[PDB]
Amino acid sequence: VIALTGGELVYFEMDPSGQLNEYTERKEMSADVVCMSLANVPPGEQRSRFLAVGLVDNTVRIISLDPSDCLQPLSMQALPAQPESLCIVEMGGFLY
Amino acid sequence: CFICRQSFQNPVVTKCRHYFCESCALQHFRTTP
Repeated sequence: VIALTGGELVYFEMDPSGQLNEYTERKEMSADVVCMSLANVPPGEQRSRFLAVGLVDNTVRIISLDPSDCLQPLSMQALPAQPESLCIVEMGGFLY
Repeated sequence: CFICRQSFQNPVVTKCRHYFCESCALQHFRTTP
């Protein structure tokens, strides 16, 4: 998932036997972006991740981009000033 | 709602049953965390 000036935008995936493609479903999100981050699971013949975006306003946002319920925000936020960074990780033997 | 006493403009929740309107509770967090 990459952005441009704007926001919630293009995925630009690939083909599992071939080359790249895209989704033309965009939200375009009045701008508000400082950071985005995600993480991917060791299984997954599907999308199989979660989106977290950080906004210029005092807000972050997590969006599940599974094809059912795509570009639809899932749960909300609170932060005091500005994030400038995000990360998703799993560390045990809950996605932190 | 019952902070702004409006209609339920995204009546959305916190940890502990507190359903507030969305941008109004964002402004509430701007008031007190």
